Amino acid sequence: GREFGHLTRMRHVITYSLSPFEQRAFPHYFTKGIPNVLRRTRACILRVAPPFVVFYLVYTWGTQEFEKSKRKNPAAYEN
Amino acid sequence: SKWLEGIRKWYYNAAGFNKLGLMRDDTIYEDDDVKEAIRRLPENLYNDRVFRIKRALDLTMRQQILPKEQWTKYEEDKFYLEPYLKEVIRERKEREEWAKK
Amino acid sequence: APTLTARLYSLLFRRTSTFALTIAVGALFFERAFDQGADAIYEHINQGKLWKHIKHKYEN
Amino acid sequence: MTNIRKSHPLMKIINNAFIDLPAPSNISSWWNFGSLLGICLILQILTGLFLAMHYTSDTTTAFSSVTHICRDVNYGWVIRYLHANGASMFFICLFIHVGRGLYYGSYMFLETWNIGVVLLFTVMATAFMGYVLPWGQMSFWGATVITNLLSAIPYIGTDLVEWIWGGFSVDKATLTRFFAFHFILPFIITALAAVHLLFLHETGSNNPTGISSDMDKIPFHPYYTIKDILGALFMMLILLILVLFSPDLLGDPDNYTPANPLNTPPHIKPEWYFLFAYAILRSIPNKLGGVLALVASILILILMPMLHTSKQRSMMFRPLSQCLFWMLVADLITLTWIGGQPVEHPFIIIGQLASILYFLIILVLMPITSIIENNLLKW
Amino acid sequence: ATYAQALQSVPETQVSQLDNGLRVASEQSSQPTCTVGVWIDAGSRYENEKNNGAGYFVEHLAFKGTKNRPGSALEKEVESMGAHLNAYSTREHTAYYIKALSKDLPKAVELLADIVQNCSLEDSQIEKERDVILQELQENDSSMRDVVFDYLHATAFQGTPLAQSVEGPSENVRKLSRADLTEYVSQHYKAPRMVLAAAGGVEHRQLLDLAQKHFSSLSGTPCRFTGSEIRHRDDALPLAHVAIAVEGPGWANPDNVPLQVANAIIGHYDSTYGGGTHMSSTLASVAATRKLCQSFQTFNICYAETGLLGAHFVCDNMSIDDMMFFLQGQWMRLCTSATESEVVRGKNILRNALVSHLDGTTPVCEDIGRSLLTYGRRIPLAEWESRIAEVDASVVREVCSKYFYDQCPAVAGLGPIEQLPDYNRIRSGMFWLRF
Amino acid sequence: LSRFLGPRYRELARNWIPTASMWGAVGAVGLVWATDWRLILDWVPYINGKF
Ligand code: HEM
Ligand code: HEM
Repeated sequence: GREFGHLTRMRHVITYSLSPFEQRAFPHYFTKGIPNVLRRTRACILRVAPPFVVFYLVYTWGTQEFEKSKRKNPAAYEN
Repeated sequence: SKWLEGIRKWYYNAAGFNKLGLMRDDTIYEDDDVKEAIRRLPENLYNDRVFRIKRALDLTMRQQILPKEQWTKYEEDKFYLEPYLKEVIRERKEREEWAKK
Repeated sequence: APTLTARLYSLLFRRTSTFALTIAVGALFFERAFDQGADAIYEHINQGKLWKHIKHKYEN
Repeated sequence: MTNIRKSHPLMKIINNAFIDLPAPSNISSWWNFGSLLGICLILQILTGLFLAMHYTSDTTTAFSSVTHICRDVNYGWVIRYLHANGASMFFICLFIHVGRGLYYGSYMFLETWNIGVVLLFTVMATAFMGYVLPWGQMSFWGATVITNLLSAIPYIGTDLVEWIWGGFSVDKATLTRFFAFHFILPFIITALAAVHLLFLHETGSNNPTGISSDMDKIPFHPYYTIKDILGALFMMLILLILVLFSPDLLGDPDNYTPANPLNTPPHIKPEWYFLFAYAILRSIPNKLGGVLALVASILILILMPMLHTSKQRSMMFRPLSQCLFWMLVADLITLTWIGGQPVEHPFIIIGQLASILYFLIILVLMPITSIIENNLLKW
Repeated sequence: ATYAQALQSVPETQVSQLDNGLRVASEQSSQPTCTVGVWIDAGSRYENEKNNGAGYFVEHLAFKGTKNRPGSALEKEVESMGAHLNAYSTREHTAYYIKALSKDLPKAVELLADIVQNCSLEDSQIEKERDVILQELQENDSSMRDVVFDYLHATAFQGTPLAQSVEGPSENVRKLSRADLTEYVSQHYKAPRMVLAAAGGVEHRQLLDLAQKHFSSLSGTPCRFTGSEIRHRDDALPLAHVAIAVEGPGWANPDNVPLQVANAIIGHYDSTYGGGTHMSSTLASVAATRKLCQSFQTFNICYAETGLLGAHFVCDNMSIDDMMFFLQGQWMRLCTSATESEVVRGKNILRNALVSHLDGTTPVCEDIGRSLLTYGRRIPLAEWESRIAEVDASVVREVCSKYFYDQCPAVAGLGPIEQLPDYNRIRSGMFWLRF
Repeated sequence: LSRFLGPRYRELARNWIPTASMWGAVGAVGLVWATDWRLILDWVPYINGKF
């Protein structure tokens, strides 16, 4: 079936690599990760957050409305 | 139409495949028609597509992006696969219409 | 003149869908007949030794 | 000479499945959960087995046997709460896996997706019966309500319910049935998972880009074996946090009272991983309509591959589809929260709107938005 | 003119009968050349195990010399005229015909008479032809299609004369003596069982008077089809030949018309066909796409009261199974779900085959002789077209169900046929559980 | 599914409708027999003797 011998036809692509023992496992981990993490967060925040913000607003409103509904209504005891 | 052109450009920028150096036809889902169209592509176009896809996969592996000036420009994006796919789909439609009779 | 078996194949066994229907209808009638016959055999062998054969004396 | 790993039959299967399997190099951490699921399954068996060595499925001894496990058996509390919280972790990973499949268009693997839907149903049934097993107040009354749902089926509902119950209501017969079925089902789940991996390996795995990755494939072993080990370690960290610091966080206190058929608990709700479906069930006033909506809530995954109208597979390049997906996720969270909450003034209307929005997003909004994106991309 | 008008304008075949029973038939077409031949209702199926090679032996030494033109003289005469003399003998018919200029019609007819009646069987010539026929058998072995069809006939009609090959066993060839050949000729080469046919520049009155001149001095078992198989396993052969058939109808059965249409729907394929994957026949398209078959073809070999209806294909070692599957599936489709468009295409194919096969004086003569031997009459192309037009999808489905659906077939395999499905599996393939 | 909205498929259906109907009857008879419906078996002349 699908085996490394025959998956696709590729030509004129050169890949240079390094031994794991010749390179650092965490090269520029913070100084490059933090800007990259910020970039990814900026890209994805406008797509992910708004639905959860709406959910939180709905949750707070529903909890407040339920708590108000459980509260006593003075107008029922005017007489 | 100018507003349509503007919103199309905005969506092209929003769809971040250009940020990976890809072209529009690289992102197409490889169904039977797309597979046939790829198999009909001339060798240079096929090799360019394969390298672009491999580079995009390498970029996504490291969660990185291509430099700002290397992103595929919307106005210079070439729909290389579109004619071949159109022909393949036309042929499939003809075969299905014959089968209908 | 076609034999009975020839008639059966041509009318019921030639097409599998009709073949299945014959089996299904046959199974319905076979179950009732076989159970009725088998019960009769068992009750005849054990005549007077079953509750259904002695209930009348004690019932009502 | 030859290589045993490549020639021996069992070694051939194992090598082609987990060692030399060509795997995409760009698959993110969202691809770990699959393996995580397997781990959970294995755990849910091992732990489960060591609970069956002391549990007795009798109404006069089930609760006492559970207390014996959590009171007398050496490290019995560890095993019991590992089981209880591992079920929740299993469903967390299941939900995340289904979300990954929806987001990255993994449902285009039709046979794999369908076997996954079957696995989801089987796991839900197993968890339901396992939760019925302790025979607390929550177990008994949740079983009563969920099984009574089947009575809404027309013309066979009562007979089917009384056949499953083994009597006129949930009683000792039902408890023993559920113990046997809960014991046996996970092995059927393992067989279905083997078939699932068989179907998946027929075409390989997908990737975040949604583009075929045959040009960039790596051996599964050196990279993804260690990646999945790290993922399993993180999952084990979360599970052990839940089992050693908040063992009763995801449970309900009312399940620590012996089952009382003559006294309902103050609130009757199922486990959290069912709440969303429960919420949908409560949106429809009609019983049969509610049951049908509950079934469709999971059967919609079957329709998901056919609803795919976009030219691109993954949502990685479809921002509007991403917004719809996150709206759907927030909607599912809303349904879970409401299923937790009682049936009162705001919760009823919010649940009805949430169920309507769930079905609308999955059925109507997503295909239309994909078509709009296709028109925006000029194809 | 339209197709119907062209059909109605085809010259009719004139048939007369001599006083001794010989049937003289002609189709004039106003051409410089003409074919004239004699078709005898004699063949292998009229022979028993004692003289199973008599007909082929007689055909072999028919032209070697006569009582009036000893030795090679006959040949020279024919060659002097530029005429071509040919002969054949199937399991049911024998034929000796001459292609010659119409001006040479008389002499040719005379020669034919001399070939048919006054045949001289010299003992030395008989021995020479015996050696030739033995070598011919050793060469016939090399021809795989002929071997597989002979195996099909042997297994399908086992215990009956039709199982016997035309050439006969080598032992029978060695045993055959002049007395046996003379007795066979005297019994079988009789006027009521022969037809003198001619087409081309011939005139019916001229041919009839020539026949009365030369042919006047002339003398005045329903086979059982058996579902079986013969497998000649020989892995040394490069390709595997398979021939699978079912009991067909006779010559006179009308069902021959729709069945041919059915075969036209299945079609034929060969590795050298340029149609490729776009072939209308689904089986042909599959064979071209999957490289399942070097060449396959459906056949309808009719006899007096029976026939073989089926297919023959040549496949690789690892493909036989698949091919058989698809082949059987095709049959089942025709038995259960045959549509109108494919039936129309098959009818057009059959019309084209009928009109195309009758192009040339020799094909027309062969058609006339074979039709008179089998049908007793020459069926005009107009009648063939009417019968074809009567065919529709329902007729095709009904006839295929009658002859194909749930029927025991006869199978002949040859070569690397290890993958050829077991007869139980093939028989199970001869019906559909879904239907 | 306009691929199947053709005259041939209409003919294809008509060829298989009798077969599908026959298999449906097998399912109907099988279900009644297996479950002992007795809503339908009461009508059956000889089977109604039971119950
Ligand atoms: C996918 C697999 C499984 C799932 C999702 C699952 C789920 C559950 C759940 C949620 C409970 C409720 C525990 C509680 O609330 O205290 C439970 C109880 C139980 N399960 Fe399972 N289980 C699985 C596999 C197994 C297996 C394989 C066995 C036995 C071989 C088993 C035996 C038990 C027993 C004896 C109990 C009652 C003991 C107790 O409640 O502490 N489980 N299961
Ligand atoms: C006990 C339950 C399950 C087990 C043990 C399981 C196991 C796995 C494993 C090990 C993988 C490979 C790792 C990966 O690709 O992430 C996988 C992939 C996959 N699973 Fe599951 N799975 C389960 C449930 C499901 C469910 C509920 C669905 C869908 C509703 C599903 C659909 C898929 C799909 C589509 C893939 C391929 C993902 C891709 O290639 O992008 N599975 N599964």
